[PDB]
Amino acid sequence: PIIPANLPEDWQEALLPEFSAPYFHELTDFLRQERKEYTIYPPAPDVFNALRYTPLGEVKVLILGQDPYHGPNQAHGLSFSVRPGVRVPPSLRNIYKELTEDIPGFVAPKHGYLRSWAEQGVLLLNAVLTVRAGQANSHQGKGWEHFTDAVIKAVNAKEERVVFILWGSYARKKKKLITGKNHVVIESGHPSPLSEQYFFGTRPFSKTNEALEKAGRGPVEWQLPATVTE
Amino acid sequence: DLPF
Repeated sequence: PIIPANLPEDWQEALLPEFSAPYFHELTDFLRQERKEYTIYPPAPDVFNALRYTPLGEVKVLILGQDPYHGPNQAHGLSFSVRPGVRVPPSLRNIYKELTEDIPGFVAPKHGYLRSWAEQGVLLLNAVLTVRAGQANSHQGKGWEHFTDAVIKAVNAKEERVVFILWGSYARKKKKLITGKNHVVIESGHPSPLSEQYFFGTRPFSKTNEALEKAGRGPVEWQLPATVTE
Repeated sequence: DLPF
């Protein structure tokens, strides 16, 4: 069992079958070698940040991304989010625009750092958890999808309502995993400029809060702090 | 040692 450092216990327990799998041993050897030959994002200590900031027991919302940002300083282990001081990437700018129209009083901050969402139960999961600098999809099919489907399954296995937000054709394929009787799927086009017309006006943030309120699960406070510290 |  190859267990990463500083993971919540409930994740260690739920994901032990993955951490013990032969394919995961192989993935570990591949990434060791990858980090010698290339710059790999995010840095090793950040790869599991989504699970650390949002323990399994605290999951209320799951927002699935594809893989990490692959430019310098961008990815830090959360879907969609970037480190403080980094330019807000296009998809996140569109997310901010939809937030501004969906959530009364929401003001988009200067930064793209979404840690405060993760700290209130929003699991910001990428399907693939590492990438070579500058090459998108470069770690596709190496085991991360198996691993993150196991995360999705463990979340779906909870009895208390979780809202799964599935943006775009790739994330929407996960809908078949969401069989839990209390869960809710919110689905639309991706916020990327390529498909933003199928994202704008879908109000996924108020809809998620309505579902949470109804279940007595506590609506998310979507407003981000105006300035941040790592 | 670990790459994650």
